Amino acid sequence: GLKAAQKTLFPLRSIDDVVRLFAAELGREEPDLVLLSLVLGFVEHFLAVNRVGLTYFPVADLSIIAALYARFTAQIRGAVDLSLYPREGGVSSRELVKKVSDVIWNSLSRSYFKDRAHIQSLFSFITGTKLDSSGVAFAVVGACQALGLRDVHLALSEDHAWVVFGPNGEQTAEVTWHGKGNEDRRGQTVNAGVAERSWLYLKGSYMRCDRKMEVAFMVCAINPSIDLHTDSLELLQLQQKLLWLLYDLGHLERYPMALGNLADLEELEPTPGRPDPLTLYHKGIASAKTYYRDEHIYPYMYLAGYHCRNRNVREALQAWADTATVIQDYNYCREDEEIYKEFFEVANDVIPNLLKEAASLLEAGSQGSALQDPECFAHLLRFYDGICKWEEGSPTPVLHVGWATFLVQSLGRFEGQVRQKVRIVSPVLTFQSEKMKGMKELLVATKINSSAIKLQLTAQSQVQMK
Ligand SMILES: COc1cc2c(cc(C#N)n2Cc2cn[nH]c2)c(C)c1CN1CCC(Nc2ncnc3sc(CC(F)(F)F)cc23)CC1
Repeated sequence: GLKAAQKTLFPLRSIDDVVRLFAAELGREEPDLVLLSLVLGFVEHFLAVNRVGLTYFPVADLSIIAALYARFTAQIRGAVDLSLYPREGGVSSRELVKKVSDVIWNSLSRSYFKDRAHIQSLFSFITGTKLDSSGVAFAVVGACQALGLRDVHLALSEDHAWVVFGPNGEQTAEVTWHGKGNEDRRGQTVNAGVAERSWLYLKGSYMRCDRKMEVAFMVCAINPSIDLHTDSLELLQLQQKLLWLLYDLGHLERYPMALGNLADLEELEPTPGRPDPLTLYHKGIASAKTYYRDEHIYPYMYLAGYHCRNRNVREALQAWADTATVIQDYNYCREDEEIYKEFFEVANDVIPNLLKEAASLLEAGSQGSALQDPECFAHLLRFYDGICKWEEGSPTPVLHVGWATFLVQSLGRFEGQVRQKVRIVSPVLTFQSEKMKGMKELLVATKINSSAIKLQLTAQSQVQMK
C-alpha cells in the first residue's frame, strides 16, 4: 503498495469510514481492487458470517488489512514471473492471462460448496481458499492489476464473468467455470458463444468494465444475508451508500443491474432527496437501451418484481411482456438454463398467484382490475409470444405440457368479454411466433378449449388412442 496515501484513513470504524475509503480510491488514477475487496470481505465476514463480539462495527485496523493485502500480493507476485511473458505495447498476452487464472484456480480448496454465500471476495480467497464462479474472475482481474497489467478487465453477462485484454482490449478469455457439470473452456475466447446467439453471452452486448465498473461489481457482490430470514442492516446500508457514491460519480451509467440493485435497496429503506425506485428501474432500462442494444433481460425483470411486490398487476404484466420481447431474439442454448428457470417461475408460479389474488379481489368488488383490462390480457399474450419466438430455431426446446396447464388457467382468469376486446393483427397486438399466431382463434372464445390450446403450445401431434 500500500501507498502511504492509501493508509491515512485507517482504522475504519464505521460504514461512513468505509465509504470515505471508496471515495478516496475512486478519486485515484486506478482504484485499488485488492484493497477494496479485502475491506468489503472483512466487514462482511464480521457483520454476516460471525457477529460474535459485535458492538457497532468491525473495526478494520491497518495492521490486519495490510497483512491480508501482503498475503495476496505475495501469492501472486511469487507465482507469476512477468519476465516469462514479455508485454508488447503495454498489453498482456493470452498465456499471461491464463497463467494468472491457473494461479487463482490452483489456490482454491479442492472440494467445497460453490454456491454458498460470502465466498465472493478476496477476504474469502485468502482466509478460506474459497471463491464462487464470478469471484474467480474478479480475483484474476485484481491479481492482474497487482501485477501492473492495466489492460486486463472484467467482462460480465447476466449469468457469467470472464476477462477482456490485449490490443484495444479486443481479446476475450474464459478464466472461471460456469454453472455445474459444464466443462470449463478456460483460456478460450467467448466467440463461439457470441456466434450462437445464446443469452449467456448476450449476442456480444455484454459489459466490458473499466476499473470504476469493477468497483461497482464488488459493491453489487456484497451479500447482506445472515440467514434465510435475516439481513445485516449494517451491510444493507453500506451497499446502499456505496452504490449512491458510484451513482453520483457517474460509474453506474453503463451498469443496468447495479441500478436495479440500488432501486431494490431504496424500496426497502428510502434515502431522503433521492430518486424513487421506479425512476431507478427506468434508468437501468435506459442504460441497457443506450449501451447494450436493449439485449438485457434483468432491467425488465427488476421492474416487474417491484410491480409484483406492490401488486401493480398491469405494470408487472407489461414489464414481463418486455422481458419476453428481449428474449425472443435469442437462441435457447445449453448453458442458458438460469434464464429458463426464471421465465418458468414467472409463467408457472408468479403470474398464476398474482391473477388468483386478482380474481378474489374482483369477486370482492375491485374497480380498474387488471382482469377487466384488455391491455393486461394483451401483455399476458405478448409474454407468451416472446417465449414461443425464443424457442423458434433454438437447438433446445422451451415449452412443454407443464407450461400449457398454467397458460390455460391464466387465460381463464379473464372473462370472454375482456379477451374479445384485444385485436390481434397480422387494444392491438401483433404476434411474432407461429405458435401464438395459430392460437389466435382459440384466445377469444367464452370457454377456453383447453385441449386445443395444449396441442398448439406443445405442438403435440396426436391425442389418446382409446
Ligand atoms: C434470480 O434472481 C432474481 C430473479 C428475479 C428478479 C426479479 C424477478 C422478477 N420478476 N425475478 C424472477 C422471479 C421472480 N420471482 N421468482 C422469480 C431479481 C431481481 C433477481 C435478483 N438477481 C438480479 C440479478 C443480479 N445479478 C447481477 N447483479 C449485478 N451484477 C452482476 S454481474 C453478473 C454475472 C456474474 F455473476 F458475474 F457472473 C450478475 C450480476 C443478482 C440478483
